[PDB]
Amino acid sequence: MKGMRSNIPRALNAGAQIACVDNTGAKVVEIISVKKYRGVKNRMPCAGIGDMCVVSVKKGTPEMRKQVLLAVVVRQKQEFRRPDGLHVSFEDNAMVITDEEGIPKGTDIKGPVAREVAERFPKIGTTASIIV
Amino acid sequence: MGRRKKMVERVTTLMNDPQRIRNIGIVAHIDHGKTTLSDNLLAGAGMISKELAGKQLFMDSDEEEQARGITIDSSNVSMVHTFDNEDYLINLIDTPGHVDFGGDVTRAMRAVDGAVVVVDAVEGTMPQTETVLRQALREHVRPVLFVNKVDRLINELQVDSQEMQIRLGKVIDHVNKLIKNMNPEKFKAGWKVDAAAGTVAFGSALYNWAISVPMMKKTGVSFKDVYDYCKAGDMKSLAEKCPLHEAVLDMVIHFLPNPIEAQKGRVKVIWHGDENTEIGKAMTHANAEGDLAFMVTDISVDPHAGEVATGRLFSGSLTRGMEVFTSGSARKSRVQQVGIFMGPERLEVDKIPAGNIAAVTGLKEAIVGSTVTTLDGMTPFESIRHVSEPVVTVAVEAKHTKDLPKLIEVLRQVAKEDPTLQITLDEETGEHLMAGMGELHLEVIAHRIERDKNVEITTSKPIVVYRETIKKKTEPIEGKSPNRHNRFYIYAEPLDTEIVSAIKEGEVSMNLPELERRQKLIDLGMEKEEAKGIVGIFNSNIFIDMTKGIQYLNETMELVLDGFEEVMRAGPLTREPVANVKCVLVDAKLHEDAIHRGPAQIIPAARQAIQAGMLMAEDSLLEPYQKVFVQVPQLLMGGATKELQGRRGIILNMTTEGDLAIIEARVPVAEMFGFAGEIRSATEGRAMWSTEFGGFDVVPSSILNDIVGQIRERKGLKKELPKASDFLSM
Amino acid sequence: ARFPEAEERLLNKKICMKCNARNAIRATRCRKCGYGTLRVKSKE
Amino acid sequence: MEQRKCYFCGKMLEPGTGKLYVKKDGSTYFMCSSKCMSNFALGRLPRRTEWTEKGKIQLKKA
Amino acid sequence: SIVYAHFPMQVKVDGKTLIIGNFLGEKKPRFAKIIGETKVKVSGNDVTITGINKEDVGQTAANIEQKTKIKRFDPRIFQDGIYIVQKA
Amino acid sequence: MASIHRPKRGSLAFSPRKRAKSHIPRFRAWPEATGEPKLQSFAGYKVGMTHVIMVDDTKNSLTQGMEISVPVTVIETPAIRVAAIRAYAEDSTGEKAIAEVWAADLDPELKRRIPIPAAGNQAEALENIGKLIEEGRVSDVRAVIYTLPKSLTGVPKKVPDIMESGISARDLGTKFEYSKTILGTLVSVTDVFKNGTLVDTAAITIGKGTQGPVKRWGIQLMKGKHSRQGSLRQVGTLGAFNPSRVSWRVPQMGQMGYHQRTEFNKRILKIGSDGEEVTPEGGFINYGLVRGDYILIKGSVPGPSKRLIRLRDPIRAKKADLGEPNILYISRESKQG
Repeated sequence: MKGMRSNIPRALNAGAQIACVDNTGAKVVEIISVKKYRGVKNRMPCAGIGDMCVVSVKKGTPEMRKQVLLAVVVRQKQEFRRPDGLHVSFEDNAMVITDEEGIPKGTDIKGPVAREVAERFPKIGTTASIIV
Repeated sequence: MGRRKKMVERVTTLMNDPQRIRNIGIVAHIDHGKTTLSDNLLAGAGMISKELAGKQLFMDSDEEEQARGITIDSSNVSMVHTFDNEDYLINLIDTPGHVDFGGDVTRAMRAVDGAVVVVDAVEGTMPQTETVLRQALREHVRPVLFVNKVDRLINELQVDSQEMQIRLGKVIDHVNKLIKNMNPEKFKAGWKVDAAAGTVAFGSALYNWAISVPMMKKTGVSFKDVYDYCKAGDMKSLAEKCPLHEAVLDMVIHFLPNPIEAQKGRVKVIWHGDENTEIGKAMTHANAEGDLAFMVTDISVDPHAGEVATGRLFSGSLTRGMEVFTSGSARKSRVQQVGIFMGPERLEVDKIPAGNIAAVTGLKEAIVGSTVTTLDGMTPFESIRHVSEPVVTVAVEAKHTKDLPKLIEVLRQVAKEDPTLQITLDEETGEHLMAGMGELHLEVIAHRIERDKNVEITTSKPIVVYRETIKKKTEPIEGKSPNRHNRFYIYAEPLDTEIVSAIKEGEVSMNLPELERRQKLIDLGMEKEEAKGIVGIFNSNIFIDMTKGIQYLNETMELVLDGFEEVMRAGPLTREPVANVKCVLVDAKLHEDAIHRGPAQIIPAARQAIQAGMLMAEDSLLEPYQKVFVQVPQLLMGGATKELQGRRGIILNMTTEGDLAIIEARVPVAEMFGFAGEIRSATEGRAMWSTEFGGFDVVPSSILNDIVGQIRERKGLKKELPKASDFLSM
Repeated sequence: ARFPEAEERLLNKKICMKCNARNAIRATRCRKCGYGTLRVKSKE
Repeated sequence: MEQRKCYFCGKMLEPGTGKLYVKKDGSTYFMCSSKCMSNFALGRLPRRTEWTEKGKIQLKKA
Repeated sequence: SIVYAHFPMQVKVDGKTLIIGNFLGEKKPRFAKIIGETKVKVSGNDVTITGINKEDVGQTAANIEQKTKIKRFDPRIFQDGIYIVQKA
Repeated sequence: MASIHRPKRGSLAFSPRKRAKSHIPRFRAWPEATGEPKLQSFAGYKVGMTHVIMVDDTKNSLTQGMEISVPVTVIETPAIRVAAIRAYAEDSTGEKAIAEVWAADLDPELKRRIPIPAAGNQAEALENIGKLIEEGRVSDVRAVIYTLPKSLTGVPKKVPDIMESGISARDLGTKFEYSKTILGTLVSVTDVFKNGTLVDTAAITIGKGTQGPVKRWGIQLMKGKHSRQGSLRQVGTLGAFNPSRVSWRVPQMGQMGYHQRTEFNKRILKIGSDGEEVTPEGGFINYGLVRGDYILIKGSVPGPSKRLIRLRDPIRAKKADLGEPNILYISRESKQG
């Protein structure tokens, strides 16, 4: 994918139940695997901001639940550094449902998104109300 | 008076200016920015205020077309170019340059008088190119070649000036060969082309430079020089003094025939009516006359605008408030938006006599391919119907249980994309009965699915569905009640073919004057009494109430009707939909009170009887046919035909014109599978088939047993069926 | 198009039917393995 | 070079250091140090904390 | 001979090597090594290779022909390259 | 058995991992001469790390042109003295030292390292070397140099460090002439390296003493139930049954750190003369303040503070002429804060 300007620690590993913050009907999704991630022996799949993960909808509507979907993490509590040396951290972790190409299934994103994801996937930025 | 602000003014009166009017099209291949040079003809060339012109590829009425190197559908506009100090109205009606586009391409060409050529450098007369030259030849739409972006040959491949344009001199020669071989007579009749004589241009649409001997000379930058300038790298500065638009326009005015000339041309061949009425005369010999002789080319729309059904004013005049019929019925609607496709849209107006375009709105019930005219349209161009449905579908599955959710959106949505895909989307096991009637239809959507959304699903084999029907007049069968209190003596019999066609068209409507309908029925043939007793119709089957005396019956009609309907949904023989079957209630015997007249007693009786009736009436089955318009190369006929005939295909027309043998044969869908497959070997890899729902005919009696057998198991039904007596269990 | 002088060098050789090695047009035997049957390279 | 002020102590963020903290409602706060971040997360207020500039302002209000 | 279908080969001599630019649209030119005192002349659409050593002339021609090899596609469709029409 | 594979724990490219035999890194290779004569190496002492705000001038980078915070290592680099010229003869058995000429006057504190060579034969030694070069007995020439750490205050030592450096020249005669010019002089780091250029840094790494295989090689710990059965930080197996021996490739405890390491392509971001520009408030912790001329090396460097760091012109540099960095801000805030 296109490189991000910031250095992102892959903070969320497989099994994490993240709140889903769009209007698709998925409330909580559990990370199953990370796309484009090859691991090593004994290492759980890891994801930071800007990564696309295969997720399972654990809470939400009956249509969303039990579905294998693609999501992009837009907020992470683990601090990441911008190129100019400033460290950024969010109050929670948050993801949004997308396709393979990066288009969000939802139409509006409640909460701030990271500028890194906003630039890597421009449609997430337009869908989000504010980009931090 | 901001550009188009002036145009508007001139245009409103320009309408009745055929002399300068220039309704034309553009035909060639794709991936040659053909629809993009046409974007720049007027929108690109700022025919409106520059900010509001071609900035965001808005020119074409069908905005979505954008640019892929060729027309997408049949969008429309206008451009008032000046040539030798005169503002000619070059209504750009760029014609779709493809092959699949068919019965609609006909009228999408009738909208113009000349389709124009565009072939990028050493691309040549591609298979498609020649295909659209063939289609062009039909609608007498004279062309002019526009060899786009020769840059390839130039800068990239560097073929010396002379050579460079000699390759095109030959290409021109091939366009002449096209207009010779194909239709030899056509040639001399203006259709001839030539760079020298001026009826051929060239130039990069993406770089907007362009020339042609006339242009060449006038500008003083001969093609040789232009080569030198391109090669050098200044194609943009070249464009400046050789405006891509200009050339094209110049030719449309001068060389490219002004509408008037071949105003007739098209009609006769394209029109299937009397080309000698007021309307006919006007449309042919460039005149207005013809009581609002508009032609619904493509039923369109626009947000808070009107049903902008396109139709260049090939004859007549426009005004706001004209009760206009249609080529389907007599709707009669206020025609408020008699405007002209102008700027990057369709400038709505009123006063538009014959000459330019004539997209009328105010409607909401016609068909893409109608010919809406105030005049009582006896035989309008594509006088056609539309009553049809796919009958051989498949069972879209899911290679991965993870794509199911997605698949769900994919398929439920697809309706939007195409409503001809009646996606019978079951819900339990989910064997999604994705519409279809033939192999074409099958793959048609195949890709769509795996491209407009992309899913990991698959398909099964053709669902060989049909329409159950009978063939023999039976003898009154009594349908008793569960509680053995009531009774109904109903008889069944074949539905007359004339009647069949009648209701297949739909004219025979329930919401219709009795007296009136009655006459129609008698007309067809059904005797007076029987024809008057008709209560209801389902699908293409009629229930006749030819009884007299039974008290409290019409208060039961509901029930009995429904009973009938039910049977009509599910055959008594193959459990398949029933069509073209006439049922007639002779007698009855209902219980006095209402207690013993509930649905639970009525409905069975009716069902029972109707069904049994069918059984006894030598119930067979119908089968859809699909007219195979197959444009095999003229020469090729032996093999071409042999194929069809062998696949039990009742041969129809051979259509031998110039170098094109279009052998239709309304090939029974039964054996209408792998047409292209066979073709590639039968005709040494040379044939262009295309199919269309030929209609429901009788499945060959000989193979009935087999057919039924199959159907029975395919659905999962007992080998034998309740033979008469048993289903009629007294 | 297809150029004869390019075709002479590209498509005008024999192929061993056991190891697929190219051999001369006149060769009756594979040079790599000595197989006695060689087919012309399939140019269609 | 963006000049940033610590939300808690009111000190200028020295370039190449410091943190930005974002709440769910989009509210952004610059923190000069882990000390300021911890005191903000404890619910303590700068105006009540004496070593910060807001605490100093509150005290000098009298 | 020099033959191509769509991309015009830019063939020249830069000393003891032959530069073959735009070979099948490539942005990186091919390099063919010259052997001995072998004189290579690009006389338009053809190449003449004169020398005093048959070994050197044959190896120079072989170097050209192998540098102009299409090592990926079907040879029955893709035939671009420089081919010997006459051996030493 | 169907086995799960993993890359081997640690690198066998640095075996045996023993203590370096000296506290000074020795260069085994010298790069190609590509211009005017000059020394190919310098030597300074690591002070510590800070960070700068600079405009990204790196061509093709995504953040090029914008403000970026870059960590830098400060290396205090007093002028080195060119003590001697040594000539090397190449034969089948390799290079041998054939001649050496010491400078006539040398610093008195050199006696802490060696008994001082007298002011004896320098003219005739140089003419002997010239005769050897003319007759072809000399394969190349190197300059023996030494540092003068007495001028520093964060480095407690006054005994100089001595090391050989290559000379970069197009020909052996040019090398000899340049060495004669520079012999006995005091060379500044600007006479060896220029700002914005790439270099290779060699140093003795931080010593950690004796370390277990977990820290030394990065082997996994015992996991789950095995974590508390008595072998937690301890290798699972020393070998198979056969061969009947422990391989040298099995990760084991031993000396960790205090090895020679070379880092490649460290960019010089600033050549400074006044240490007040870089010294923070309160000084560098356990070091003090910079007083002489210094160098800023982009990124990290092997070795702790006060370790001798050898800089040499790059031997595997990829990028061409990089340019002069635009340092917009050097952080002098307290490192102890």
